[PDB]
Amino acid sequence: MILDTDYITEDGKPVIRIFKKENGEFKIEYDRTFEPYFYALLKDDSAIEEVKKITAERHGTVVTVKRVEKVQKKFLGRPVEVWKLYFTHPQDVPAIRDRIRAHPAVVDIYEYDIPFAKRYLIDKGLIPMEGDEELTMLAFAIATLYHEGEEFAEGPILMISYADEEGARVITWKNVDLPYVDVVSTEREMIKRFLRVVKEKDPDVLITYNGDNFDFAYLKKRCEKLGINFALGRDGSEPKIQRMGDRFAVEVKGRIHFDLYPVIRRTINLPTYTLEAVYEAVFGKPKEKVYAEEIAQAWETGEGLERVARYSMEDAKVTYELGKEFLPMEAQLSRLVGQPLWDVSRSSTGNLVEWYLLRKAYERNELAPNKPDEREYERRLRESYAGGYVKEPEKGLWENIVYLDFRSLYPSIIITHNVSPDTLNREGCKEYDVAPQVGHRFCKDFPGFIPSLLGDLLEERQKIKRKMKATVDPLEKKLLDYRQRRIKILASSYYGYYGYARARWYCKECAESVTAWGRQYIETTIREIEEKFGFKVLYADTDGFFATIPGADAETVKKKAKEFLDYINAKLPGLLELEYEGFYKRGFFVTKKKYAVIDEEDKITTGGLEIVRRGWSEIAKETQARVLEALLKDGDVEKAVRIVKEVTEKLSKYEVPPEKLVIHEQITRDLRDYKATGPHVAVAKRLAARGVKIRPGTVISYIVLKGSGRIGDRAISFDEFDPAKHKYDAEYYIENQVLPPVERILRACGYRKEDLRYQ
DNA sequence: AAACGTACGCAGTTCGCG
DNA sequence: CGCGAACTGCGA
Ligand SMILES: [Mg+2]
Ligand SMILES: [Mg+2]
Ligand SMILES: [Mg+2]
Repeated sequence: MILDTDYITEDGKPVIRIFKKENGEFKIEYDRTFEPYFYALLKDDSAIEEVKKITAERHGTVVTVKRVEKVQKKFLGRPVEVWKLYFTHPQDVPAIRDRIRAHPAVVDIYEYDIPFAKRYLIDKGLIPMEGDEELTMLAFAIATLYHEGEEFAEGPILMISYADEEGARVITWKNVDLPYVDVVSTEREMIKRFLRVVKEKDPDVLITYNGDNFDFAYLKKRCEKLGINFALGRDGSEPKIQRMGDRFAVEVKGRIHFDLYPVIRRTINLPTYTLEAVYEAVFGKPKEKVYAEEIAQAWETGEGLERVARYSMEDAKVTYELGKEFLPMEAQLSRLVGQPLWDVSRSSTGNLVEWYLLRKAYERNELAPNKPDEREYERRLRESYAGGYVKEPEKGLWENIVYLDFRSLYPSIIITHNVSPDTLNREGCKEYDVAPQVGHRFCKDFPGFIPSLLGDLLEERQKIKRKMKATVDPLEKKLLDYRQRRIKILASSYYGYYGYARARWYCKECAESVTAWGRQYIETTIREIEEKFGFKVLYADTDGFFATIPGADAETVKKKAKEFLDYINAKLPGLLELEYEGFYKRGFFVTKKKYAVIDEEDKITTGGLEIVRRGWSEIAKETQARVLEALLKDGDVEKAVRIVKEVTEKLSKYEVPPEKLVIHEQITRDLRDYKATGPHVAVAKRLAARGVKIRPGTVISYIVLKGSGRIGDRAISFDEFDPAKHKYDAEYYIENQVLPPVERILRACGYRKEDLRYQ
């Protein structure tokens, strides 16, 4: 099984390395024969002899064209004749390609920015993660000593914990009396012991949580200070940091560093993505969180450190368990895309589409379109198109609601109507499908490049979706649900890829065609259910809608809904299929993209509400949640009015714990690039002024105090909050935090909400 | 050296214009 | 002095 591929430079020549595990053995296969290349379209063949004399300089190396071959390929299906230019080293290509394109007889160049390792897997037809090979895994976490105003990793690592099938242990240089704790003398021994443990266990996969941005960068910095050669790799190398556009990733050569944070972030919708929230949201049991302040106090004073070591141990234990669960879903994602798990687990949805498209293009001998230059990239940003149809919600608290939606609206449209840039206005075509409103004709004679691949993706999703219900294990069922939904969004992002400014197969016409068809199909379904079946659509959004029969019983809504599905699915063509994905006792819809419904098992599902959004205090979230139960479950708005009256009373009488009045907002840039003043920006600019390190990603946890000025003037960080000297702004938390979210809810159900607050 | 799939949409905070 | 407008963060 192919784990990963890279290349090294041996005497000026690139050597591909294929890190494999076959028959329980780690293997490095070498390939000194693969040559980097890219293509060039020529005005005349005669120029090839003038082009191959073009040279360039690298880092003291004279880069020359090694070999050329004329090849016939297809560009968007139409045949084209390009010249394939070979080079010695892959870094020759970035050094020489602009000079080659600058030649007057060179129309354009192609496939010049493909990474050497990824190009190798594509051109050799190799697929990582294939085979039933079992992978050894070892998770690890670190616990550090931090103080405000300190540089990154200025203080030492206090604990290194690790966990596998043998159990979870903790290495630390203070005597903590626990059976799973190994005590050494200094931080240097603690690190060198952990390095020995990884060397002795030799795991194929190293699992972390945010190790790409914390655990590895911290270990790296501490290793340079203490002079430790952190030879984690199976080739003796140290962990290598890699820039991925905006943030950083860490690779360990020979192994797979599995950072669960990017994987979980895009697999589960959570308000926050702490390890405790993620663990509880998956396995059902809570996890205690120990913050850095209590860790520092326990270490410095020496009191209460067993609690810290148990948090460090749990950190490693639950990271290994989560890694066991989500490795299969990511291994399949690596097989589907055709790139190593390390890249697929962290890559953007954009490159997940493009890396598969590039592989399939090479299979069909399709010349890949380039990424746009600066002028075209900005032009694509300046252009947009109509999207999903959103209906203004019908006001009121409704009963006996069904939610119907398409199984995969946009991927259904792409395949059914052959939406593809190679089929767009393809002249000479016997039959086309024209999109409504936008009027783009799409050839139907041959399956388009992208539609020909979207089908297999959907067949995967339904293959996992069928195993989903057929698995009675709640854990394995929740995971297949996670995994089949990942494929749903992957296939849907193919439509969005058509509008991605950096997309090789960019097709604005394809994108707005898919949405125009989706708008026509969603409106047809709404119109049909209202005139032919007497339903009232209460809310609609892009791919689905809520509806009911006013004044009808629950049984006759379910029956007429199933009847309507038979009528509309026979009317709907191709792969378009409307689904029955829920009946709900009650529900309301406050605004576009903001709703709340409750099923027949009293389970409340919501969308777009302040409960799951950052920037609202817990006292606001908790009150809205309790108001949701009184309305959706009990149908008692007077209880909902009583709840908000109690909360506002406790706020006025200062009987609410200030821990519930903390607002969490994230800093998204350098504090200098802020055009406006805000509460969370004002605290960040004041903490940075006193020494605290603020950077893009820093969440500001603040609380608004009773004082003067704007809200930002009254806000302070919560760590600086002293209940003895500071009186929180009760009027703010009443009028600005608790009242607004429930006011809109009661107004949406048809209630004036008069005098919700206390006195 | 790759680099954020898309449009649609709400809403808190600030603050200058009639 | 209310009322958008800009800025800001993020949620099928
Ligand atoms: Mg790599
Ligand atoms: Mg655009
Ligand atoms: Mg049908």
